[PDB]
Amino acid sequence: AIIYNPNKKIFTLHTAHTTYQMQVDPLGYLLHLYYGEKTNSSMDYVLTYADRGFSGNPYAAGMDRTYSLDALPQEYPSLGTGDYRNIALNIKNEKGVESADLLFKSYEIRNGKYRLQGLPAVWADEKEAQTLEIVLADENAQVEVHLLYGVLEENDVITRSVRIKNTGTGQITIEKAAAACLDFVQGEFDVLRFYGKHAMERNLERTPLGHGTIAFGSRRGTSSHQYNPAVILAEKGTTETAGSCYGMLFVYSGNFSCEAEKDQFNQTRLLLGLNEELFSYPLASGETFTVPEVILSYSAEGLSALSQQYHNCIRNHVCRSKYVHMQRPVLINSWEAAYFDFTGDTIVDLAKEAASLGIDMVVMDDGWFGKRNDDNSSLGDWQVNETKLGGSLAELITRVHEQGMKFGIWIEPEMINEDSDLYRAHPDWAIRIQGKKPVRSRNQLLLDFSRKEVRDCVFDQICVVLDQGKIDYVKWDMNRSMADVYAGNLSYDYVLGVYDFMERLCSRYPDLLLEGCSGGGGRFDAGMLYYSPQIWCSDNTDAINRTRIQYGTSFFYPVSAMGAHVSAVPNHQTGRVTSFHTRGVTAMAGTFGYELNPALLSDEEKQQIREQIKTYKKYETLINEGTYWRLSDPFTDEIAAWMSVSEEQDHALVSVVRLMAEANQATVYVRLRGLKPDAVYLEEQSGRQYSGAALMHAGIPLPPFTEEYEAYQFAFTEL
Amino acid sequence: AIIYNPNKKIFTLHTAHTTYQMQVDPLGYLLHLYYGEKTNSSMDYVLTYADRGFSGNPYAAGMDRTYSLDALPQEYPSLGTGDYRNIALNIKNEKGVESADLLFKSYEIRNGKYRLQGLPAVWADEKEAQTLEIVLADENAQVEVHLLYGVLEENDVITRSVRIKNTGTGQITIEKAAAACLDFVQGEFDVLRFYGKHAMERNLERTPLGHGTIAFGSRRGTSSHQYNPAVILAEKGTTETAGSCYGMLFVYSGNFSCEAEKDQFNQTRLLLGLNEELFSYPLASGETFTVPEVILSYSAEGLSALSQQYHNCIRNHVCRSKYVHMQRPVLINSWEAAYFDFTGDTIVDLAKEAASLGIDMVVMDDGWFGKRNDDNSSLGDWQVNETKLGGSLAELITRVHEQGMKFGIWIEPEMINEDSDLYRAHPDWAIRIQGKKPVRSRNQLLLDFSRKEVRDCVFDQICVVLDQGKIDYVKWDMNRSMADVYAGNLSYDYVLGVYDFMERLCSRYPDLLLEGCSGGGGRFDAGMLYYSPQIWCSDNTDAINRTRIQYGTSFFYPVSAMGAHVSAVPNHQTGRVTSFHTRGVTAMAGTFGYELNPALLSDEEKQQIREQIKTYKKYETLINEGTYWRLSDPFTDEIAAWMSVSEEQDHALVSVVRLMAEANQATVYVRLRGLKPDAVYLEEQSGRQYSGAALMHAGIPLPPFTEEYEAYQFAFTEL
Ligand SMILES: [Mg+2]
Ligand SMILES: [Mg+2]
Ligand SMILES: [Mg+2]
Ligand SMILES: [Mg+2]
Repeated sequence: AIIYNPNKKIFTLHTAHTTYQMQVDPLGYLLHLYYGEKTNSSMDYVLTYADRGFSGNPYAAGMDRTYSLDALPQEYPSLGTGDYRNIALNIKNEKGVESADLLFKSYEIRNGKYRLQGLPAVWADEKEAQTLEIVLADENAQVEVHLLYGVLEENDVITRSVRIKNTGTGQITIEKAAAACLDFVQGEFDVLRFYGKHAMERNLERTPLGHGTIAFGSRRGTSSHQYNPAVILAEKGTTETAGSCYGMLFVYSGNFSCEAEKDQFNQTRLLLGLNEELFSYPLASGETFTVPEVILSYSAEGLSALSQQYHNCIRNHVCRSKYVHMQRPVLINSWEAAYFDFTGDTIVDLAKEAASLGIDMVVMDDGWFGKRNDDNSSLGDWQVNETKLGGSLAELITRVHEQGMKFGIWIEPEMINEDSDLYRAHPDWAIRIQGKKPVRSRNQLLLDFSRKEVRDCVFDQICVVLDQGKIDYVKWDMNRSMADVYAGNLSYDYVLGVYDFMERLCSRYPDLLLEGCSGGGGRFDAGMLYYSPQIWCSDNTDAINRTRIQYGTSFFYPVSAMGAHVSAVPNHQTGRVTSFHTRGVTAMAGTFGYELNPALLSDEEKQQIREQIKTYKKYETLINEGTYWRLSDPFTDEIAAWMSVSEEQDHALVSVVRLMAEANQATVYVRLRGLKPDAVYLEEQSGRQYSGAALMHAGIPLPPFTEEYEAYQFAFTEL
Repeated sequence: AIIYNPNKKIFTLHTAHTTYQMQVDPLGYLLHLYYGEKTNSSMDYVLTYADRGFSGNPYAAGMDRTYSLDALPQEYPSLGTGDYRNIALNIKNEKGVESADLLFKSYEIRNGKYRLQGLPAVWADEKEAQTLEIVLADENAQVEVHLLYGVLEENDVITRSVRIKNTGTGQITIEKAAAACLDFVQGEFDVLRFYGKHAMERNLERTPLGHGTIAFGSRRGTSSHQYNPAVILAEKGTTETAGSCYGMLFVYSGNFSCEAEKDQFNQTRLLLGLNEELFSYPLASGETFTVPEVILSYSAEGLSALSQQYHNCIRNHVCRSKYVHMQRPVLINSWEAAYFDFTGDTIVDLAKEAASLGIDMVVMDDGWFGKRNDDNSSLGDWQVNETKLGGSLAELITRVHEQGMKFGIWIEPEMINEDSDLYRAHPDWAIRIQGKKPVRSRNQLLLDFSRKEVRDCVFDQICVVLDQGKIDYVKWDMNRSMADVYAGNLSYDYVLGVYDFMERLCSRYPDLLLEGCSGGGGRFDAGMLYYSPQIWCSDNTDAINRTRIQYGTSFFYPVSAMGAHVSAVPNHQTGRVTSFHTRGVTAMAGTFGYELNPALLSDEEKQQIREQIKTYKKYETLINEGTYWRLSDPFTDEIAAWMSVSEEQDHALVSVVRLMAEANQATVYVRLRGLKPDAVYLEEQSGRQYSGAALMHAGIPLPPFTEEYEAYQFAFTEL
């Protein structure tokens, strides 16, 4: 629900269980009053006013020294109000002046959910959602700012976006543009963020917010491996199952900045949006710029509920793929299995092997195009290497189909190698600075996807390939960060170009399952999930590391979105050995699939694959649609444990991987969550019956281990 | 409810919201299965068995090395089972052997609540409570142990006691006897205990339970200032408003020991009961010994609910005084007002002064008997000093009644000074060791209250005094710890004697309001609250320190039980100055009352007294009967804040004392608890209206302070 009280100039946004409230003050400033548990009260009483030294006053406040935007909580604070905190907006006007001082002009409440020009965004129908659009302006800056709030009641989600219009005659530049700001007049908080590196993404870091700023972001041209564009502000003491917490999630696959600051008056400001670095975005007279969307959510009852709200929002209101509500083929991917050393014949052998085990699809990964026999050439040359494939791609697809198998293929359309026909023809199509030798990464360069001519060339090549046969799946990879950034519009316009290509591809091939990828989870974001129902979660396929990566990824993203494959051991990234069973349990927390040559496996491991596939298919709907619960913290605990629970709470699958081993082992219990306390549940394998209360308070004792890194799955059915 | 399953030999105790379960195993041992959230399951599945090195086996386990009482969870573990953890019971038999190895014999379930011979205990009617009595025995020790469990469903309380019988022919000694043991097979816990000193009792100490034992107790002959006989075992992460926590509270005013231990297998054992030090209790053939009661409780939703369960249990099922459900006279006490320097005339002047302010009662404190003109003589000589009083006590009482005032008096019956007629006549009546000069404390000695002849002499003297007129109130003090303990039965039998005297006194004078005291809160325990509806909380009457003392005291004990008086400044114990208003707000969290000479006050402070009394009387029922909530932690926070809420949640009184002051003050909010989220509440003084949700999530901003240690009271009424 969205309500306006014209007398108090208060806007209230209600979800099923939350309330967000803002007010236009007598000077025209849009103040933030409240976000938290549902209330019908007017929360303007929380505002207080004192003469605070060096916190100065708008001219319009006259002699009232107690009114300062350096103290008051705001919806969209800006550089140019006298506020000295981190700010959401900085405009450099047509005379070089950095100032924006925004006053209320008008509003509209609309049924349904706004869409964003050229960008992914949350979507919903006119019954499920409402939109508030508030117009603010600064007549000296000659800017008009449209704040967009999307309210999805059942999901307990409030989205925010911004459109900025130049209303003057000369060009302005947008120098900083956040999508969302939360100002808290009180509270002690921790900041949860998800940091990592290539092949070890999204480790949880949780620290108290001390005085000053905790900040993180990306200027890599991508959302990044290093810091995901996501933040949780948890009230001190909040746990998985109790206490207030707030999320912001950026629906965006490019650069970003997140800032959380505890100020001089013990107030907290949380910002998320575009990075101000390499962002000086020109806006001509009368033109509008759109800031990508942030999904906000609040939980009064801990982190697990907050995550569940995000999972549901992403599955049902971000992902547009038909595969959200369909079985997804269990695939085998050629990359760890063969790297570049394959032929058409060895792809068909992989299909034969995989077919005999119950695998549904073979994915021919990197190495099939140009003269790509290593990673030093051929990106941009998306012509099938028929020498290597021993014939045409059409013939290969048919040979695979004849083994009863679907076919998928890898592409990397944003990239070019110096050693390519494309680069020899068009060296100026690479992102570079004139006169400067560019950074190389994986011995390749980015194509300038801000340029239509560049995108069109590559799009046409990819269409020729995809039109050769029935290709049910594409893995779209992206294997380096952007450098040599030549202008202040490039980072943003590059990503517009990526999304344009992706939209064109998905529209042309609406039955295609598109798996996003960027050296693993280098663009693991809701922007990509708008197009792809799954993203390769990490290049690290070590089961033990995957417990951490998948744990961290679950704070915002649904299990269904996490690409996860059983791979060979010793693991190619770590050298560690894990049992085949443990690899299977860990990879079932995601898409499932395989990425190895099954011909090298023992007959016992081949039979495990057969049984694994049967297990995953049996539980696929539960894993993908069920309510997810983290049952342990793999950074600190003896086990990595999680579970999925059906909507009716009549079925649950519990997964456990042991992380630590000593002699004379203590008994370890796994405590379940999300069941009906008074219901009786049958554990399938053992045939024992337990109340939900018992399972949640005492849990179940794990069988004693006899080897390292042992794993377990337990299924429960309500009687 | 109490249930027996004969086939599984499982006993289940259900309260409204909790379940406690135990089992007799195939060898006859009484194992503890579960205590926590309500469940109908059989929790015996939580038991596990492994061959654990050096954890040995009863002979009766035969060749099964996996069965050990050094590992298994037990209701009442003992020295002599092969268990090496802290234990609940140690018996030294008629041959000198320390061993007790207890096996199940029989049980009974009874409606109603058991009583204890010569001891205070929880009481209830046959509809409100049930009792389980389990009989265990050791035929070699020749001991029979009766475990008593009392179940009070509505209160979510389970009580435990023990009766130990010598079934052999020779004398045994009881060397350790706990009342309660909780064994946890899993969980990470913190231990909350309440430590202090004279004039600074019951500071909260909360630490994680590391491997090893956290222990505390008293061998002072008293429950003590230093460590209260109370413990909370909180699951890691438990807060005031969420998470599992367990209480044990000893209904006993003598020696005790509490031990919490995290063992070699990451299990936790919590014990509370009698101290094993100075405890070697002889039991002749056929005789029974009773261990004092422990009140257990569990909360799944944080510490505040746990405390509320205790408050209700104590008010409605421990305290027997009629004053639990009646207005209590607002009193003025002569001690800080005059110390020993008073006459009958100055007591009547105090009555006159107090009457003009709306005070109901004058309490003549220490100094009225023998030649007690200081604390160096006369304890034991309970004859009125008619020289000092300028006449008889009967005449003094009448003179006070003529001023419209009730009368109260102080006694200290357990004590004797060497300089007394009683000591000159009966020096052997003091507790002492033959041939040894005794410890002196406050230049006095304990009388041996284990001796009937001693008690009878003093009881008769006190009766003569109380029979002189209408004395509505007695403050029974006790101003030193027990030393020179001459035998192993003395600590226990002394306290039996105290309770016998107290029972006789209360039975003879059933309309008397008896306030317990022991240099303040030196016996602030549920044993005393059985007889007294209030206990002088501390000799420290400094308002700022009282915020901490009262906070700590509230973890187990109701506000109504806390004696609290407005006293003069600079404070007599600290030298600190506080405003009269702040003293008033702090002392209203308790009995209220005054302890100063009002003749020395300004007319403005006299008028404050008039208004304070009107305020306390207006809110007396709410403060005493309402649900109590700690709203801040005075050890860490900017404020000491608390509130009381009516049962219907239609009325609340919020109290705040500021603790910290700096320039350019930040706005401090007090967040309320325990209201109805959707209800609308009117704040009385301001006339502003708020939803419960608003008040609990955002709270209310405190008015800015202009002086140090400022206090506030806010009243809310549901519209
Ligand atoms: Mg910039
Ligand atoms: Mg920055
Ligand atoms: Mg002993
Ligand atoms: Mg001890």
